[PDB]
Amino acid sequence: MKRTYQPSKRKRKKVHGFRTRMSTKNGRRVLASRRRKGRKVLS
Amino acid sequence: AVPFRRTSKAKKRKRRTHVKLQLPGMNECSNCGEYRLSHHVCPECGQYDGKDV
Amino acid sequence: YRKLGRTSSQRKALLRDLATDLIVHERIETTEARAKEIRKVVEKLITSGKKGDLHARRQAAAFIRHEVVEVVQVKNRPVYALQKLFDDVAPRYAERQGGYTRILKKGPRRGDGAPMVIIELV
Amino acid sequence: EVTSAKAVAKTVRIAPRKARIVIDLIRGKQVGEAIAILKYTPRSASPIIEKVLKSAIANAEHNYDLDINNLVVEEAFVDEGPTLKRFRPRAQGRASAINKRTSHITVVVSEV
RNA sequence: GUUAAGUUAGAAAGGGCGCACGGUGGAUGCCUUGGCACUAGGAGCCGAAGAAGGACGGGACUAACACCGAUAUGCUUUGGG
RNA sequence: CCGAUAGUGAACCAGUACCGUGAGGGAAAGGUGAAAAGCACCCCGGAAGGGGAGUGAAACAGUUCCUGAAACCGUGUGCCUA
RNA sequence: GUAUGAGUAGCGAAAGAAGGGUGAGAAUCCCUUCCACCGAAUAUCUAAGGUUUCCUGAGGAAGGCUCGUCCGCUCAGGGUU
Ligand SMILES: [Mg+2]
Ligand SMILES: [Mg+2]
Ligand SMILES: [Mg+2]
Ligand SMILES: [Mg+2]
Ligand SMILES: [Mg+2]
Ligand SMILES: [Mg+2]
Ligand SMILES: [Mg+2]
Ligand SMILES: [Mg+2]
Ligand SMILES: [Mg+2]
Ligand SMILES: [Mg+2]
Ligand SMILES: [Mg+2]
Ligand SMILES: [Mg+2]
Ligand SMILES: [Mg+2]
Ligand SMILES: [Mg+2]
Ligand SMILES: [Mg+2]
Ligand SMILES: [Mg+2]
Ligand SMILES: [Mg+2]
Ligand SMILES: [Mg+2]
Ligand SMILES: [Mg+2]
Ligand SMILES: [Mg+2]
Ligand SMILES: [Mg+2]
Ligand SMILES: [Mg+2]
Ligand SMILES: [Mg+2]
Ligand SMILES: [Mg+2]
Ligand SMILES: [Mg+2]
Ligand SMILES: [Mg+2]
Ligand SMILES: [Mg+2]
Ligand SMILES: [Mg+2]
Ligand SMILES: [Mg+2]
Ligand SMILES: [Mg+2]
Ligand SMILES: [Mg+2]
Ligand SMILES: [Mg+2]
Ligand SMILES: [Mg+2]
Ligand SMILES: [Mg+2]
Ligand SMILES: [Mg+2]
Ligand SMILES: [Zn+2]
Repeated sequence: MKRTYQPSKRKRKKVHGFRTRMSTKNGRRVLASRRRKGRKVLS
Repeated sequence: AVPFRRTSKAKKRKRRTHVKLQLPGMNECSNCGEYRLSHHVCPECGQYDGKDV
Repeated sequence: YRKLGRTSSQRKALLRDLATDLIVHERIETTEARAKEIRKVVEKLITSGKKGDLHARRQAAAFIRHEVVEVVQVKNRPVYALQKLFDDVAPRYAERQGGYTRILKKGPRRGDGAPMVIIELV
Repeated sequence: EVTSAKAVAKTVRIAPRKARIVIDLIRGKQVGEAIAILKYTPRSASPIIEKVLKSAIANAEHNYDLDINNLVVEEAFVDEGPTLKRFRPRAQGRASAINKRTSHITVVVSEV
């Protein structure tokens, strides 16, 4: 069986990365709401 | 294949009437004078039938 | 005869190992039900040593394993198990008819409660 | 003055039901005979109960000055202790509980 | 004393009820380091002189919290004690 | 107004551990004693753990340690039971 | 939180045997001989992925579907030119 999660370093950073969040009006909203909860890790 | 009612403490204790284990068949060595199993080589004095195997 | 929890191929390969250790070391350590089966195959193997024929030697050579019991400094000549059976163990029992082995009970083993014994060659 | 001595073993890693089956053999017997009984019973609780019974004998003669040749066993019981809770992965993503149970063992020896 | 007829006790492999003594478990009682709702007064912004928020570091031993930033568990000055 | 299942999710290194590719979801966990005075020393044991000795008002307060109910598990015994 | 089912199902494809050693303790740890299994692989490299699992010295509470003197586990030091 081939499962759903096939890890990759580059594919993770270029979809859910930080610089991907900061290049969108709605992406910068995700970091804004994760700072409100005071989460330890952003992106 | 699934229990219908739980088992009471009386019935659970009655069933274990025969779940005991027997007393070993030990004996007394003539030479070293301590307890020993019948038909077995004495472990400590290390002999059997007085031959010191 | 009795099986020993193993298939026909592995049973024969086990009786040949145990029967050879009892020849080489003269005192071994097996379980009770396992020592009551190499009792038969060892005495039937001393008997071939009390004949001494080439025919009997070739027949027993098909059961003994092939390992050096000890090296004799004659020039070094390793001594094999078949030579020990036909030159040393066999002449010892020239007068006794049967029963070249005795079995002595020891007590249960810690790991699995198996009943252990001592089987000697005397 | 003092007529009996005791020893306990807190939090031994054996299930109480398995150790309770060997205790019933040595209840009411002389210490010399009871030690042999635990020697020739091929259970896993024998080396533990044997090591507790000998300890109760030891401080029965060093602390209270009794006789090792005139002792019996009158009290012997096994109590429960803090169980450890684990899991075992079963089929189809489910899990099942496993209880790793401990026990307390007490032996009391006295003159007769 | 034997025979025949008859009558009645006792038992525990184990179990039930009462009591005594323990083990596990964490309720209840007492307590507060933390919260909730408001009153009076103050204040209602920070940033290209680099922000809010972080990464990595600094101790004799340093994994973590707190403090600080290669001048890194602190530097200068003015007052209190 | 609450008093540790209550009061903030968070009285304790809590938006933590854990779950999810991600947005996101999100816990459990307070109390020795007034004072560590936290059990020199002797005995059983490989150790753990015990039995004396000692500190303490209390050790049946001994590093989940104030109080310690119920379910649940045992030992002994007065009456009854094939 | 704790029971009943109950000391019941299970212990996840497979050939081991004996003799020495260490040790409080050995079917399960080390050494030796014999036997058996894979061999267009159950062999040798190297990507992705993991992120210290790698070496030495100590340890046996928990983890290892048993035992363990052992370990991809615990502790302390090292190791990537
Ligand atoms: Mg893509
Ligand atoms: Mg074949
Ligand atoms: Mg599911
Ligand atoms: Mg699955
Ligand atoms: Mg009765
Ligand atoms: Mg307040
Ligand atoms: Mg504004
Ligand atoms: Mg300027
Ligand atoms: Mg930091
Ligand atoms: Mg530090
Ligand atoms: Mg000053
Ligand atoms: Mg709460
Ligand atoms: Mg409370
Ligand atoms: Mg994740
Ligand atoms: Mg306090
Ligand atoms: Mg003590
Ligand atoms: Mg000692
Ligand atoms: Mg101690
Ligand atoms: Mg005392
Ligand atoms: Mg006093
Ligand atoms: Mg008091
Ligand atoms: Mg008092
Ligand atoms: Mg108080
Ligand atoms: Mg308490
Ligand atoms: Mg109660
Ligand atoms: Mg439970
Ligand atoms: Mg059944
Ligand atoms: Mg069945
Ligand atoms: Mg297997
Ligand atoms: Mg051996
Ligand atoms: Mg082959
Ligand atoms: Mg890599
Ligand atoms: Mg290694
Ligand atoms: Mg284990
Ligand atoms: Mg390691
Ligand atoms: Zn003897």
